[PDB]
Amino acid sequence: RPDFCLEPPYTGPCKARIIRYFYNAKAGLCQTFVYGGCRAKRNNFKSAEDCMRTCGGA
Amino acid sequence: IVGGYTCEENSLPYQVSLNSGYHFCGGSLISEQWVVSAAHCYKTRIQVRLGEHNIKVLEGNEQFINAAKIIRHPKYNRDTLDNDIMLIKLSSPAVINARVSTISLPTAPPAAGTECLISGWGNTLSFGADYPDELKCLDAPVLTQAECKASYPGKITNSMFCVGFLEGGKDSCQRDAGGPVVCNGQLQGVVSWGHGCAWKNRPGVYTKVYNYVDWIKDTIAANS
Ligand SMILES: [Ca+2]
Repeated sequence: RPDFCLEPPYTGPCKARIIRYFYNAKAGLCQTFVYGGCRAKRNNFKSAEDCMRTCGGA
Repeated sequence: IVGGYTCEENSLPYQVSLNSGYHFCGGSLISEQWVVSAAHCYKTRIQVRLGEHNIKVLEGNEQFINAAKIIRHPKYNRDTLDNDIMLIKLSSPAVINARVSTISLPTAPPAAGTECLISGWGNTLSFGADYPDELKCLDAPVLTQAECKASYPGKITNSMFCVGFLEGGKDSCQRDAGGPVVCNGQLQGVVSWGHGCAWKNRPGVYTKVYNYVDWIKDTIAANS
C-alpha cells in the first residue's frame, strides 16, 4: 500500500549490474530489474519475498 | 559499453570480471595477485575471472580465482561516490600468459584530449537492454574538468574525471563498473557512474586512479 511501491524501478547512476526485485503494480507481482549499485529507492528488494511483504497488493 | 566494438579476442589481458553467482562488475589486473575495481562493486565474497573474451564460451585460457581480501578505499562515500575505488587480493597469484597479464598504474594524471580505451561486458543498448557475452571496447578522449563539471554541476569531486563524448551515443554502462580506462598503456580510470548511459552532455564519470597510486602501493605492501 505504500506509494513508493508504485514508482518505476530505479537503476541509479552506478554502473554495476546487480539483480534486485521491484513491485510492478500492473503485474500485481514482483519482478527482477538491474540495479546499478548506489542510490537505491525504496521499491528495491533483495528477494521477491521481501518485495511482496512490503509492496504486495499495492 | 554503448556504441563501441568487440575487443580483439586476445588483446586486453588485464581485463577481469567480478562474479558472485553471476557477472556483476569488471576489474583490472595491476599485479600478479592484485586487482583494482570500484568500491560500489564491493561484495563479501567475490570470484574473479581472468582471461575471458566471451563470458559464456570458454576457450581454455580462463582462470577462476577467489578474492582473499576485498578492500574498499577508507574514504569511499556511498552517496556522493567520492573515492570510488577498491582493491582485491587474489587467493593465489594469476598465472601470467598472453591472455592474462598486468596493466601499468599511471605515472601522471589524465590529460584532456588523450584517447583512451574503455572496456567491459556492460549494457550496449543495441536492442533495448543488451548485456553482451563478448568483451566490448570504446575509444574515447579524456574531457577537461570544465566540461566534466558543466555536464554534472554539483557532483564532480577531486577523485573524478570524465571520458567520453558530449554528443552522446558512446559510453560505458551497467556491468562495466570497476573496469579499466586505459590511456597509452596506463590505467587512468575506473568505470564508476554517470547520468544514464550515452546521453547527450552526460559522459561517463571515472575514478582518477593516479590519485590513489600511493594508497594502492601502501595497501599492497601492508597485505603481503
Ligand atoms: Ca572466455
